[PDB]
Amino acid sequence: SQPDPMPDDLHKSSEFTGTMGNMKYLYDDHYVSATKVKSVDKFLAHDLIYNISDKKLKNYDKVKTELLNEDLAKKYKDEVVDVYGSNYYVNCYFSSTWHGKTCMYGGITKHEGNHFDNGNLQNVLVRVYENKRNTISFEVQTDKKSVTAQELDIKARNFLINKKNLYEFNSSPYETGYIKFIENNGNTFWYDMMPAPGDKFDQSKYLMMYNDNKTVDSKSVKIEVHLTTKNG
Amino acid sequence: AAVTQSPRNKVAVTGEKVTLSCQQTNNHNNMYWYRQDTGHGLRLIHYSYGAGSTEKGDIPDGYKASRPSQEQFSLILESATPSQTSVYFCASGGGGTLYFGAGTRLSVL
Repeated sequence: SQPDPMPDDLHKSSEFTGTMGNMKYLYDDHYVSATKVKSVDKFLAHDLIYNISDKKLKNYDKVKTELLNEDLAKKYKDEVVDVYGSNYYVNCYFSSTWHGKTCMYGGITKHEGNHFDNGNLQNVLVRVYENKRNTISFEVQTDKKSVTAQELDIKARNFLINKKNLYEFNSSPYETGYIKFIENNGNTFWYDMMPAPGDKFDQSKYLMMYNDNKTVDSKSVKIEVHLTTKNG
Repeated sequence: AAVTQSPRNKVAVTGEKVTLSCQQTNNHNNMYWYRQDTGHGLRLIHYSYGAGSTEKGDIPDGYKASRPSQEQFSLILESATPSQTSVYFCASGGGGTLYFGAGTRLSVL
């Protein structure tokens, strides 16, 4: 249960002098999705590779997902799962020519049992606080009883890139940003929505936070996005 | 045809969103967008190390960029301006070596 953070905990986008379009890239209608798949191959101990061919463009036919530790990957190696996460190409390596390949972290959920019976999707409410006043709420939707934090994180930020220009090419409207999950069991964790200071953004590393393949009971988990501004 | 620029001639209006595509056939990781001006040799506006990546070069103001795929890297003028009226070159890079395209002249009325 990581405790709500304070200013000297959080990233300031004004401390970022690189291209925020590189942050944006990862949450603007950008995600590897696949329904019912089994590992086909493997690179390091802690990874799993799938045949998930690029939906939109033609940028990849194989997807490597890196998990937190070996046994985590074995946990899923030979399981019929569901994939969904934010993918990256710079510094994505995996010697199995012709590349046609992408990488990501965690993002793996068991297939069978984990879907809501009929049509029906579950709606998860996201409260957004901007400088404290809760100025907008919304809902993201899924189809898995047990949905990765990743997955609802990505949808949340995608909606916000659009409805609040969470991300832009050059910068962001907000100085700080973080996204808190609070579970029924009383558990809570938050992720920094902003890139570390400096004139470079490592996409590989930022996403690595999804290593844990953390999952959350969609039906009851809550979501809080807290946004801060400075100059107004 | 190692680098292809399109359109090779464009005529835009002041304050109009303008996009100049670049295709490379070698699949190099890095791509660059410059603009040629007399006495200015060739200045770098934005470059990219991969699908997804995009980085400010020396004169990135007034322009955005976009790496949809390994082949396409494009430059974008959010709101074209007379000042942005120049001739534009993109390259694809292998290492210490560049491969340029035929070039693109733009007029912003």
